[PDB]
Amino acid sequence: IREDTPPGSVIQYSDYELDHSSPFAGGVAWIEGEFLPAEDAKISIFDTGFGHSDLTYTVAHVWHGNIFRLGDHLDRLLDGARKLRLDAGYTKDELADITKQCVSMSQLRESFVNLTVTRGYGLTHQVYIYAIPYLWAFPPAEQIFGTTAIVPRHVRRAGRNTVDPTIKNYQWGDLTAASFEAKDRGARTAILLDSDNCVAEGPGFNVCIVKDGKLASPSRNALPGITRKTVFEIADQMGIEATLRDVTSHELYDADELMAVTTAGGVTPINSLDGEAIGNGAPGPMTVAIRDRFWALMDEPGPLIEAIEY
Repeated sequence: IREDTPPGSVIQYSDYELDHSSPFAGGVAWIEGEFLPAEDAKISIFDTGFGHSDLTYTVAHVWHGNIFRLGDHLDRLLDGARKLRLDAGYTKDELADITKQCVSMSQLRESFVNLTVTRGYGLTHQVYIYAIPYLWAFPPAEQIFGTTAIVPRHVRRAGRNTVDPTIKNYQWGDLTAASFEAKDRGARTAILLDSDNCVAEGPGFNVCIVKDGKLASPSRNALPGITRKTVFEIADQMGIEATLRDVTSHELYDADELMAVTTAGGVTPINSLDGEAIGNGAPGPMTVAIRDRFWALMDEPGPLIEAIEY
C-alpha cells in the first residue's frame, strides 16, 4: 500500500488504511467486462497481446486520491490503438468511468493504473484495466536524491520504423537488455541512443536534458510522454525554454542536468552518466524546481487532476 519516502520531501503517501472486508481492497482488475480482485486478474494465454505483443497501453497514476491527466492518457491510448488498427470498443468517457471505478473499488489513494488494449484472440479486441498500488520506476529516495545512469555499450533503442517507440508498448527487448547492462555496470539505469546516436529514452521513461538554462527532450525515438508534457508546461510557466528536438550524444554527455520523467514516480534527477558526475553529481536546480512543482500539482485543484470518489 505504501513505502518509505524521504521525510519532509515533496513525495508523501496518504495516511489511511485498507478495508480488508472487501476482496477488492488493494488491487482491482477489469478484465472481459468484469471487475476482479487484482489477485485473480488473468488473461487468455492465446491473446495475441501476449503472443505477438500486439497491443498498446497507458499508465496513469493516482496520488492522494487524485488521478492525473486521465483525459490525456485516454487520448494517447486511443490514438495509438487507432495507429495499430485496434478498436477498443469503448468511448474515452466510458473508459474514464471504468478506470475511475477501478481505482475507487481498489481503495488505493496512491495507485499505478494501467489501461491495455490488445488485438485479442479468435478476432475481437480486448481491453484490460487495472489499478494496483503505486509503482516506482526509481525508488522515492532516488526521486529526491537522484539516480545514476549509463549509456549502453551494446544496446540501442529500437527505431520508429521497427518496434515503434512512439506507441506505448510492452516490447521491452532493448529496454530490458539496457537495464541489465546498467546493473552489470553498477548503475541504476540506462539512457539509450537511437541509430543516429541521438538520445532516445530509457527503460520506461523519457529523458530531459538541461544545458545553459534550456530544457530539451528527444522528439523522434521516444514516447511522447504525459510526464514530459507536464514537465514542459511547468518549464514554460517558469519561463524556461523547453524544446522537443534531436539531442545528440554529444549534448547528452555535456549536459548541465539530466532527468528521467515518467508517470510511475515523476521527475528523477540523474546524478552521473557513465560514472561521471553531471554538474556536482547531485540533483540540478531546474530538476529540483520542476520536480517539486510536479508533485505540488497532485494536490492543487485544477483541470489536470480529478478526484476519485471512494
